[PDB]
Amino acid sequence: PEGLEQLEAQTNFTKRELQVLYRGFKNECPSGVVNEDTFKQIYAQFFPHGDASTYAHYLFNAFDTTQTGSVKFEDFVTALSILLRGTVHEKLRWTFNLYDINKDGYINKEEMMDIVKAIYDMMGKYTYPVLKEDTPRQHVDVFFQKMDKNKTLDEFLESCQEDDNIMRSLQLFQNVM
Amino acid sequence: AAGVAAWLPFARAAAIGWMPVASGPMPAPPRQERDALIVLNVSGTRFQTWQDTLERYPDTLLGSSERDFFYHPETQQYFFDRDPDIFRHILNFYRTGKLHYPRHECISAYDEELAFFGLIPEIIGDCCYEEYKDRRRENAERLQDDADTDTAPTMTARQRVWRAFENPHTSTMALVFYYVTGFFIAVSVIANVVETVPCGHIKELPCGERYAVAFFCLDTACVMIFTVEYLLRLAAAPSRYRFVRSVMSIIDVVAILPYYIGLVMTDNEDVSGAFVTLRVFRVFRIFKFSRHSQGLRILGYTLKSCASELGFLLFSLTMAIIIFATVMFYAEKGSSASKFTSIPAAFWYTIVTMTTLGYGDMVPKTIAGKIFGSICSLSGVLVIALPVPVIVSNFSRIYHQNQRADKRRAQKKARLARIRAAKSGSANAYMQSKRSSSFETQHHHLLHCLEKTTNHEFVD
Amino acid sequence: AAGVAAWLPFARAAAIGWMPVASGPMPAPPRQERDALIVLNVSGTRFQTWQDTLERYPDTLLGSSERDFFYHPETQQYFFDRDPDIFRHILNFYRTGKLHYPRHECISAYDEELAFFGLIPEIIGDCCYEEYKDRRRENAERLQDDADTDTAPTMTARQRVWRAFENPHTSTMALVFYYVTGFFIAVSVIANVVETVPCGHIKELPCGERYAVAFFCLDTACVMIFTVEYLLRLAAAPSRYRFVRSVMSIIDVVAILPYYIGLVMTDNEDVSGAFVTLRVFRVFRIFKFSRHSQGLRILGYTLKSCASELGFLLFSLTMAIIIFATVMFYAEKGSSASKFTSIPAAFWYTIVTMTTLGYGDMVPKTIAGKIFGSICSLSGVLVIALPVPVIVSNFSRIYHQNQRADKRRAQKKARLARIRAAKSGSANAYMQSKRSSSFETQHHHLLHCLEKTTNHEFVD
Amino acid sequence: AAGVAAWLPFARAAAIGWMPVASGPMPAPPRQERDALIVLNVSGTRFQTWQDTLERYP
Repeated sequence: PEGLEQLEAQTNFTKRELQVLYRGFKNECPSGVVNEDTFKQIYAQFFPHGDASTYAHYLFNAFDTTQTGSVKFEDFVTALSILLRGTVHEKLRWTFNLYDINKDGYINKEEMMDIVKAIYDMMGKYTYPVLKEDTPRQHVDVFFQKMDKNKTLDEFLESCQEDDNIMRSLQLFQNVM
Repeated sequence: AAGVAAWLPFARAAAIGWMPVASGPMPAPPRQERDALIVLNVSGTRFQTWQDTLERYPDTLLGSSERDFFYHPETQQYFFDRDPDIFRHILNFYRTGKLHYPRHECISAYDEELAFFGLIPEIIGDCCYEEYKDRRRENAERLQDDADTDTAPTMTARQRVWRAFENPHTSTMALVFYYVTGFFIAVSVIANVVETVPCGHIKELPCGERYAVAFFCLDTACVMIFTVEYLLRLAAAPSRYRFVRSVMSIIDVVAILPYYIGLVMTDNEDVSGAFVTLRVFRVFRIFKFSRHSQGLRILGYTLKSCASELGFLLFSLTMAIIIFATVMFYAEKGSSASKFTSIPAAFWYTIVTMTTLGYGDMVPKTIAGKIFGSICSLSGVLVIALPVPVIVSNFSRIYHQNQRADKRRAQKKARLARIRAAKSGSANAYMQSKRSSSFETQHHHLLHCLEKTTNHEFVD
Repeated sequence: AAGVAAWLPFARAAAIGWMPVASGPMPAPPRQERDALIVLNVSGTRFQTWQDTLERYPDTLLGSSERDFFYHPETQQYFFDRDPDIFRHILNFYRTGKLHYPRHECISAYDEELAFFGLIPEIIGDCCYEEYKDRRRENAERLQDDADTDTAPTMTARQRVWRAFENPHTSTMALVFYYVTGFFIAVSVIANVVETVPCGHIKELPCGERYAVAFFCLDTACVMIFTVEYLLRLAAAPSRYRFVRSVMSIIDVVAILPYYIGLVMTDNEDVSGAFVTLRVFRVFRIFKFSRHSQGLRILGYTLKSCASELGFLLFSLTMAIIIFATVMFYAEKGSSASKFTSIPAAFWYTIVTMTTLGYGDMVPKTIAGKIFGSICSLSGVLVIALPVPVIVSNFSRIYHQNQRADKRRAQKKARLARIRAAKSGSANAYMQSKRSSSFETQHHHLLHCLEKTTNHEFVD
Repeated sequence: AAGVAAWLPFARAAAIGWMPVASGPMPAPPRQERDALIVLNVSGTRFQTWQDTLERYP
């Protein structure tokens, strides 16, 4: 919490960029910390078709390391830097822990059952295929078909690097902000 | 402390007196480094204070390393995007140490600047803190009234029949039930009034000896209706025990008890000792009109709110009654034909005179008694006139705030409609872009990514 | 004077008329030296006035050599660190001569700027001086209520038993004494009421001839308790003489006297002349409830405050009573069976009608009398209705300010807790530095010097 | 919406979680152009705000 401590010192934001984020961050939460209830207010504004509260709850837990209860600007930026301008390795572990709801690191088709459901839930019911009750399960079933060999952290890391299509989509936002 | 920091040379000068009576260990003075005023441009209006002024409170935004986020380097000034006429009171804190509340500024914006700059409402000066809390209370009550959760079938009929019981103005069955309950209460009380009055001989027989065969049927029908509606209310109350503990259920139980109590009493033997008591208790179905009329609820709320004032009313009334009854008894005792036989006998005269009622059957007949009777009348006026305005004022305030929260709910529904309209407009704006601003281009890319991560597309 | 200084050429022009009728002594004109506007930057907001405007009042901060302390040389401007929107009214003084009070600014900050710049509250203009004092009174009352010294054993038991007597809500013995005194007062007054009423023959004998053997014992026990508690109060009053002169001690002695007075009279001979008077005085133990209940104290305070209005009430009441009694007597004198034998006999009817009481035993029976009786009733309503609201308004204001002072004391204890917390935090901060800011480094050196001049060390 | 516009990098950071469970079609990021505060002199009293602050309510 200095401005120079979170400078280009394993944080991928410049001095001017850190100033811009803090001005916008403190605008919504003047206290310097944003909580889960406010965390869902901004996220739901970007996606008005449905509700993003279900996905923001899982997103907040990934941001809120150590389950403190509120995420501070010091560790709010380092999550953005890893996700936006971070390396390949740092992005995958962050996303792996986003799906890994529990403490130990393991995905059992049920922890991320709500993760994929949240992505489909945050669209409302207005889509052309009119969605379905079992369409999130089909997405999960095909998702496991490409990394789940027998029944982990190592499997997730090597599977994404194997196919370049997801690789060129992870780095989508590093060029523009 | 750090607040008195310009007096450090004074404190260091005072320390010179210790040296003659000390044992100098070379206390190693810190040997500090060595003060131009800095600019705090809060959205156009530049504010200039010395840096040492801000540093004397190193736990807020202005005195900290936190303001390095708001430093604008090429202009050599700190640019904040906050209110220019509320940051004025922020700087006045760093000079004196006490915050001042502006009487002309909204308290929801004043608290926003205090939270932004790190100040707290606990350090505002005592000169204006009584007003700050009073204006904070009104804002707090505005939040509570707006967030009372008045919204009103995924589960059984209990909830959807309780919403009808709680709100009889909605639906079509709730209104019918409300009207039929009101009609039954009215016909029951009117039937009691009629059966009390004589209707028509050996004697002037009332309407309860030759008649009152069908009156008993009407009374038992009304009691049965009250019991069944109470049971239906019970079958839809999530707080069944707490609902019973509520005042309305207590009133309902008191209203329905007398018929069953009388039937039980008359099953085995019969005496007139509890007959008149139960007949008196039968009229307690009047108080069941509290649900029907908001006026009764407001009156009950205003009596419960100022319960202490009613206690003082009773205490002072008893005090004056006892004093004046004693005075009149000992002043009008030796009269020829005097009805002031005792102090309890003078209680009737005292309470008649104090309320300025007057009957003329029991009056003083002595020069000493008349003066004290007039003084008693004036003192009764004085005593009764004290708590009357506060009861009426509280009743008026409660009624106004209850009819003010009515439009507060109306503005909430309109506000949610605007939010939904914006959500529909934002969704529709994306479709127009898909068919054919600065931030809108980037925001629509996020929705485009959401479409193509699930191979789905939003449509109209 | 110096206020009208721009009119000096006008005054010098007027002096030309003296020269024809004068005797020229060469009055030696001073031959002065010979005006650019100067900047007064009060924390960012620059204020520009001519130097001659400030110099016309050479006894304040702005017009003096005192502002040379606030001159900032490299910027060629005077920099003050004061309020920018309260200094606006400082400059308006140097132009016109009258200060203006802003209705939207705290008076504790307005007086701070006046004291800083040398102005005084005696020069503020008559246009806004009534409200300035009114807002000053509220601030002054806030200081007095906050500094009432409500804090509550290095000496004998007198002080520590008086603190229990004054405040019976604390400790455990004080509450017991309060409850037992209240119970004794209640049982005494109830016993008097019961012994007045008959209980049961030769005659309808009251409860004071066959009974009242144990009633005398109860009365003397209550009187003994009152006397001993008064003596205990006396044995703990630092203002013993002034405490006796207080209203509460007067009420206590008036309450306790009747028993001893009656015993003294009955020791030698016995007559009924003072028997009824002493029995009437015996009920004065009712007023001892003033200590127990705050309501009686508030009522006494509000009657004492508006004592002039009660005097006007009595004067107008007597005036109207005399006028209407005379009118009714001379208008209802020749009736066949008339109770209006005289104006003193008409006082009873007049005071009954004016208070809208009504008895019907003494009524007019003439066309002339009835009109004046109705006019008397209306005039009584008008006369009594005038001082009633002011008594109730003062009572409500006093009660609210007494509840207001309750939370005023609560915030004082909170501020002292924060002051002590800051003192503990400042002391703890030094220890953390010893185990392992700008001003904090120098301040901790002073404490280090204090350690080593007494060869002692602060520890946790 | 456009009111919360300074949180766009936060929303873009949140979108990274979709990529592992997505089927990347090259969603074609807009590739925007790239912020000095502007002056709003309302009759003598200059008011300074960033241009992005005003553009959030178009």
